Amino acid sequence: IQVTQPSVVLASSHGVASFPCEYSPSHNTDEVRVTVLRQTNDQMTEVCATTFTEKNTVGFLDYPFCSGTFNESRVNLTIQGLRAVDTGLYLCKVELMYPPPYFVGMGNGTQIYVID
Ligand code: NA
Repeated sequence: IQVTQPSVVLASSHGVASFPCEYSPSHNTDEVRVTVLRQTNDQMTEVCATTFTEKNTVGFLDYPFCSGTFNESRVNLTIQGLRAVDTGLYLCKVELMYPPPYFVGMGNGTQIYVID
């Protein structure tokens, strides 16, 4: 599977950034685990993760600072609570959890600029 996302996003004055993560090939019947990772000058750290299905389309309910809805071939992500120090590259990881066989893909990352 191939994962794509926009190259850059400017966060709002309220520290909110939204962007889509798309994967392919896709079917409406897929079950997918989506993780958002952050990269700065070093390792990629996990920000939030959720699992979506055909029926379970509203994700990240257990993270106050991530939201996401699953619509066909893409997840529409929103990250909140951002501060200037949070400027960095935000990568989508998409795992196809059902049906088998398993696949995992990484997006190229969306650079999020946050100005205080
Ligand atoms: Na949330």
